[PDB]
Amino acid sequence: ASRLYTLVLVLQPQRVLLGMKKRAGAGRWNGFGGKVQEGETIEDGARRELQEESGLTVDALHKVGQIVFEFVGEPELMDVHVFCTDSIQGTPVESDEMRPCWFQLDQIPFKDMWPDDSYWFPLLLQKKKFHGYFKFQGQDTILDYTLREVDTV
Repeated sequence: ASRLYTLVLVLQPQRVLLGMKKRAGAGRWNGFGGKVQEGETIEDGARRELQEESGLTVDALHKVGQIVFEFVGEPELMDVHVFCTDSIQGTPVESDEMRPCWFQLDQIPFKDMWPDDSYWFPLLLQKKKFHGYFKFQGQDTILDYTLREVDTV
């Protein structure tokens, strides 16, 4: 029914790393992630995708949320497991696929991100954990959604 995905926010006390995809989600800033592979844990997939997409090596990951995405007329629900970290090693690498950039917390480019980010980023920035569901029509319109803070992701 649903397909496992990861999403990793490198969130430091004064800045967050985002990445701009050159070609799904192209032209938007987003966290780093993708599909989880066979025999791979969700956390291991999060570590892998962060390195593949940003060049960074993450030490400890922390689960901060789970977000299910529905795109009307698409059979697969995206079950996105959201992680946060402050302990990274390396420098963000720009590749032909991905352009990383640090943003000050007051300057997060919400107009150039997936529209769901405006809803749950304020929770992530105050260190709250959450479960969410977003129903999209196309890539730009949220038809409906639910979002609640949780003690256990």
